[PDB]
This record gives sequence, C-alpha cells and structure tokens, in this order.
Amino acid sequence: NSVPGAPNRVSFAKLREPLEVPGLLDVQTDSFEWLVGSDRWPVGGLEEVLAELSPIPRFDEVKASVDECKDKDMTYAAPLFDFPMMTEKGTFIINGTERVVVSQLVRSNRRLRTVGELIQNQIRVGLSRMERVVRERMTTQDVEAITPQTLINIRPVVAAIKEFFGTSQLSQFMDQNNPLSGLTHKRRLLALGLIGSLSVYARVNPFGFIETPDYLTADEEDRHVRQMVSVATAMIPFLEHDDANRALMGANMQRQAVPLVRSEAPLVGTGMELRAAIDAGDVVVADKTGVIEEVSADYITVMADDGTRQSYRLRKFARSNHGTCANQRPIVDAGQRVEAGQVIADGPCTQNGEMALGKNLLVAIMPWEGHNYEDAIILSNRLVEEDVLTSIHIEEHEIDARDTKLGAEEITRDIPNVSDEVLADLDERGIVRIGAEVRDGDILVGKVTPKGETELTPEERLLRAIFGEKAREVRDTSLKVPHGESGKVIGIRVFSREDDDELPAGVNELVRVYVAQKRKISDGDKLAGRHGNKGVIGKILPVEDMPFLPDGTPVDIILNTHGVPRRMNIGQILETHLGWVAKAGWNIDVAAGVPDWASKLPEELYSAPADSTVATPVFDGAQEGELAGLLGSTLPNRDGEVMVDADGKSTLFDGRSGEPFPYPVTVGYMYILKLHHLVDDKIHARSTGPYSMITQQPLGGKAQFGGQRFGEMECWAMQAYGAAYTLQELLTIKSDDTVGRVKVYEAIVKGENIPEPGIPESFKVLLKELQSLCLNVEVLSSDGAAIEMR
Amino acid sequence: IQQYAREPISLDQTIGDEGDSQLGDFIEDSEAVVAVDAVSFTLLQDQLQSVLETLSEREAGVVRLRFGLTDGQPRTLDEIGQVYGVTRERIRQIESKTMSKLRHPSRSQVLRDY
DNA sequence: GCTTGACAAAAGTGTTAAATTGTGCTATACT
Repeated sequence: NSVPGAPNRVSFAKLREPLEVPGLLDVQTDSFEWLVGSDRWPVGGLEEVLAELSPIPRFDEVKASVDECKDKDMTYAAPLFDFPMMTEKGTFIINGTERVVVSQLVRSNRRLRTVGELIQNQIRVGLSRMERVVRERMTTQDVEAITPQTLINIRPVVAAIKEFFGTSQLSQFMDQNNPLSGLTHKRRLLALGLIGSLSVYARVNPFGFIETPDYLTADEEDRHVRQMVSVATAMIPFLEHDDANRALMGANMQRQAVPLVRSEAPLVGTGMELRAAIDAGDVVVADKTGVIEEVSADYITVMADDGTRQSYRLRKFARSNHGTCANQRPIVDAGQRVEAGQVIADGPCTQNGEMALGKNLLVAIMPWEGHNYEDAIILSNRLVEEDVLTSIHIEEHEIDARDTKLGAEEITRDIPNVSDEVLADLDERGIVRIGAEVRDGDILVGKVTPKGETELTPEERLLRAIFGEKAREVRDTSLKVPHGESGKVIGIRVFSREDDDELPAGVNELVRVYVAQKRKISDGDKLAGRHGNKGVIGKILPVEDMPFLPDGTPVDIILNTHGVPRRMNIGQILETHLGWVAKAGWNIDVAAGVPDWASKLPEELYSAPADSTVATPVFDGAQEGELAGLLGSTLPNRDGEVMVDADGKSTLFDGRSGEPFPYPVTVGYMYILKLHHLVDDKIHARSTGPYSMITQQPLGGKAQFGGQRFGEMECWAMQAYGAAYTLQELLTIKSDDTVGRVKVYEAIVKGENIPEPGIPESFKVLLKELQSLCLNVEVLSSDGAAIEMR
Repeated sequence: IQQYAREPISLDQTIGDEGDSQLGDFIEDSEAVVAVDAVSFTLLQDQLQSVLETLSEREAGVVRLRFGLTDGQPRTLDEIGQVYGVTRERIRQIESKTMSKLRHPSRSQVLRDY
C-alpha cells in the first residue's frame, strides 16, 4: 500500500492504515548513529566516553568495501586513533563473516540497552585498563621524556573491542537462511523469558525505553488512558483463531524455511509481506525516481530524471551462512519508469517485493491409507518434475599450504599413489576444474606434505622394485569431498603467497572450493505451514495414482485430519478455504440480495478474478461469515462446472482404484514451506572410520563417518532385556578394544566366527588415572594374584 | 619468529557450544592401525610367499635378504655374498635376472592390484 | 657360473666454523 512497486493484493481489514510502520531495521541503525556521532544523528556517545576520563576524534573512510571484506576475510572497519563499522543491513563484518549484535535488556517495567550503548560500555573497560598502565608509565621514569605515544599502548582498547564482538553472548553470527530469519535476528532482545523479539510498531526511545504509538512512554502509561505482534508473527494469516503457543511455533518455522528456485508469493497472506521484504535488505530498491537504461542478469542501471546515474550489481548464487543460495532476479524491463523506494530486483525468498517463503499447493485433508499417518505427509511426484520445491544449496571447502616443521607443504597434481582417472578432473595446479561433477571421496585440491624418515616395510619395497614405482619422499594430504556429498563446482578462490596475499604467518597458499547442488524435494525432508504444523514427507506418490478432482486435476499433497481434534490449530483450515477462493475467483450474487454477511464488507471486493492474492491482517482480517458467502460464489473451471461446494469439500477419485472416495473431502490451497534441515544432511552411517586419540572411541571428523553414541540409558535397556553379549559387544569390540575391533574386521572378511572381546581401553586408562592419584589398584587374579595389562 | 611466539591451546577446553564435548576427544590418532590394511598386508605377505615359491631356492634367499623380509634387516651386496660364499658382484647379477623374472606377467598381474 | 679391477656414488668419520644456548650482570633511591 502506498508503494510504487507494490502489486495488487486486496485487504479485508475494517480499519484504516496502521501507522508510519517504522523502518524495522532502524533500531540497529539509530543506536550506531548515536554511538558514532553521525551527522544525521546533543553530545555523541563516542564523544561522551572520553569526556568522563578527560583529563587525567575522527575516523577515516572505510578501508575496504563490504563485498571486499567478505571475500578477503577481513573486518569492515574505519581506523579511529581500526574501528568496526555497521552496514546498511545493520550488520558487522568481522574477519569476513557477517555478524549481528543483539540488544540486551537490563531492566531498571524494564529498559533495554541498544547496540550503541553496548559497544560504548565495552570501550570504558579498555580506557580504564589502558589508563591504569598510563599511571604506571608516567610514574616510572625520569620526566620530560614522556610523550603521549610512549605513555599509551592502545592494545587494551583494540583488544576489548575485538574481544567483545567475538566470545560475547550479545554478538552472534547473523542467522540467514531467508531474509526473514536475518531480519528477526536483528530486533531480537536478550536478558542475562530470557529471549524475545521486538514489537512491530515498537520504537525504542533515545535511552532505550520502548515507545508504543503519538508514541507513549512506558511510565506515561499510568498518567493517561496489532502492536503486540512481531514481524514473523504478523505474517500468519488467521492468527487470532490459532492458539498463542501455536503462533510462536509457527513464527519460528517461518525463519526456518529455505529459498526455493522459483520463490512464488503466498496466495493468502497479510499486509506485512511487502514492507517486511524490502526492509530485510536482501531486495534491490531504486534510490531515486527515474527510468532504467539497460538490464542484464549481472547489473541494472536506471537513468534518473535528475540526470544522475546509479547502478546495482546483483548477488548471483552467493552462499549464505547456512549454505542457502542468495540469488537475485531482475523484475523490471527496458524503457520502464520507476519511483523512489520501488523494487527493482527480487531477493532469494521474495516475488515482486513481498516475502515468498514457500509455495501454494492443492491440499486434501483425508487420511490416505496410513501413508500420512499421524504427522507424515504425502506429495505428488509433480513437485519433483516441476522443481516447485527444489532449492539450491552451496558448500564451501578450504585447504591451505604452509611451512612445516619438516619442510614446506606443496599442493600439486602429482599424487604419490593414484590412477590417472581420479586426477582426470584436476587442472595443472591440482585443484578441481570449474564446472566439474564431484562424488563422495573425489579430489578437490591436490596437496602434499613432507614425510620422513619413511622406513617402509620390506613387503612394501619389494613391490616397489618389482613394479619400479619409486617410493616418494612426501605423504598425501589432499582435500576430498566429504562422505555423502555431491554437486558441481561453482567457483574457486586461490590465495598465493608468491605474488601478493597477506596470508597468516606460515601459510604459503590458500584455495577455497565452492560446491552447490539442486536439491529436489525428497521423502524424509520436513515441510510446515505458518501455523506450527510440521511433518516429514512420508511418501511421494506418482501424479497418476493420486486423489484428483473431477477435472482430472491431481492434488499435490494429502494432509491427515488427526492433528485437528482439540489441538486447536483452527486457522490452518481457514487459509485452506480462502486459498481455494483466491485461486478460483468469485462473484457475489449481489444484485437485489446484497447479502447481510457482506454488509460490513468494502466495495468492489465483491468481484475478483482467478488467482488473485488476498491479505487478512492478523487481528482484523476476513471474518467468518464472509468466508462462507465467498464459497457460494466460486466460478467454474474451464468448462462451466463447480469443483468445491460451500463446505470447501469435493468428491475425489482415488487415482489407484478409480472409484470415487465415498465422502466429500475438504480440498483447498495452503501455503507451506520447505524447512531448513533435510534428509541428505541428516542421514549418517558408519562401519569403520577414524578413532579418537586420547580415548580410542570412534569419532567422525573430516569425511563425516561419525559413530552413533550408545549412552547409559541405552545400556539400561540392553541390561533390561538380558542381552549380555549384545551389550558387551557394543562397549568393547565396537568402541574401545584397540585389538578387538581390528580382529572382528579380519574375522568378518574371512567369514570366521567373531573373536572374543578384550579390555576396553577406557577401563585400562581408568587404572592409570587412579594410579596417577596415588591409589594402588591391583587386579588380583584368582591364581596369579597380580597382573599388568600390557 | 612469529611461529615460535605462538602459545598452545587447552585440550580440556570445551568447544561443544551446545553439547559439552571437550576439544580433546576430537583428535584423530593417525598412527592407529587401519583395519583393512593390516589384513590386506597379511594377504600381501601370503601372495608374496607363494610368488617366491616359483623362484629358485638360492634365488628366493637373495631377494629376501636384500629386502630383509625374513629378518627385517636389508643387507648390502657384500653381506649377502658372504653368507652364500660368493663375490658381491655376482649377488648383484642374481638380483637383476630375478627382478626380470618377477617382472614376467604371470607373477606380477596379481601384485599390481596390491 | 663366477671373479677381477677400474670407478663413481654413497655413507661414515674426524676436524672446524658457525649458530645456538645458558649464565652473569646493570651502583641515586625505591621495602
């Protein structure tokens, strides 16, 4: 509303415009403007700290750009006499990683300390600690040799600031798998009940007292007599009908979604989607009114009427913090007029300027033969063929060459023992070539380190002489793709000491590999709606054998009814009917009737075409009576005929038997999301792998191969069954027996019986620990009376 | 110098960050025996032993001593010749003929995979 | 089948120079 690029989404809300709807990111910016004493932002916070200790002020332009810092792994900072700065998204770059500083609430009704005051208080510790040395410095000498520099080492100042952004509970890595998650990470409040997010229209006051819209002071509430909703919560349509606990649970799952390749916008939403998307910052907004000049996937440029010229480089397939793709798309064309604050390009999870965290799917609410049993879900194979729920994921891999105790690490194509087929995908330097396909265990970068003395086994050398392969003097340390990962190689970042490249002391070269993969929606993944309902994809049925409407129109997913009984989640059923209304279109029968239910309604909402979008703001949206009338006017599909009655039900035909389902089933369109954690990442398996050093218990480091951990509670159950051998096997020859585990592996391959377990290394170490404590533990055999484990 | 000035970290330090698992138990003992190899190594010994049964008795003895399969100690040509009572040069001549015999495909194809 | 001598690479061995390492020391008075 009142935005040039805004699309056309009709609103039911019976009340007028809410308010200014203040810039959601301002809270993080205003505190920084004060702390830095920006001209736009009266004594500045930066100027105030020095006044206290004075006596016992400028920053130079930023060193490198935000894009440059995230690439070079440095910190976005401006020297002060390097002071970290804040970007347009209210974030910091510390050593190449995008970070956010949460705002603490530190009461004394309660008051919160915004980021500015937070960074200020950390400054004081460095000043007092730095001034403590000044006194010792200015006292320890003859005098008149003292200068300000010699008297002051600024180490405590810089250390406190660098030590604050890191290893601090307030400063956190920016959670970004979708623009909403990053937006709500900012504006989140913290206490030393402990965690909560800020109100939508909430506007903190200069000190940090929450002001609610004119704005009212906290103490001012006593003097004189939608604001309670957060950003994530204000996007749940039909929020009033769902339980409060379900709402919060539904909000958490919205910031848990992943960006889809197509990013379709919600069909039944609320007014917040537009303002929420552009404020997040992951969308491109025209700065000044004008017109575009040329549009390419790489950049968009607009020729302003003013005569100036601005351009925008589009993030393309940039990896997020959690591996999500950050692709931007251009929505405008050539010869198109634009306005200030209008959307130019779509972000990851946005379409035409509003948050598109999921897709709209046809839903049937029948229990379909136990395949949707109790929380699980069944989907049409269409969602795979049509890439509707497909999402791209990007993984980063790293390996470096540095100086060693023995020699110098060297990465090259030459590997001690390999076939030319594994190297078939490596270039000269030994790093995988761009655009290559990599399976589990393949080589990404070829590296080698010195080794010696070798002292090779005689049986090893005899083959060396027979086949004439000289035993090389160096050992293979080459980067291989982890177990269970696969994809294409997007790009490589090589940093070499030879030319330029400030790589830390010892490092001589660095190369990073970026791998990305299209992830088709797979059985096992997690989906969820905005109301807190979530479940695993239990099965995916071929589009053919799917319950389909009389059109022959197969339904996408089938949701079970059992969650509903006294678990209220009532809203989820409402957006399902409103979803079918929005998809099919309607034309109320108001010629002489003007039905009583539409009396409160606004004009011209009476008629809407097919596929229209709808917005029902949370605490005043579409009301119940109106929804019923809309199902009465539900225009036909291509050849005039009705698919959904006034009950939101239809006779579905079982696509596997052919006979219709005896009862009318509720069908509609619901907005669901693909959740963050996927099967591919969660499945693990191991037969043999790495073993810890101190304790021989198995551990999974690189190339995951991690071992499942058999706790005491599991041991309790094993004891309860009476399975003495299964328990002993798990605790001795599968975990700790340094000699047993290898013997059982040898036994399996030979096919011979499994050997007899030995002594768990854990227990052996136990005796030494007791002995180290001056306790003389004695094994006390029945016959020899004294045994050394050996 | 800047490498020398580095100070070590604590293994007992907990880096679980939600999970309370100390750093110590995350180090992979690299010397620990690889289960598959100690078996394939015992199978290579067996494969070699059989491959030697084709050679001459004197012949197998030389190759063994030269690489020390039987006594784990390699031997100079002089040393090998002293046990067989021959010149050190002849010992060199013997090895060559038997390396080309072991290079004969019959005895080698099996070993290439190893 | 095997040995000889010429011979060069390789591995020891002793002799020296360079470097590294360890210890002593600093005098206004100062607790």
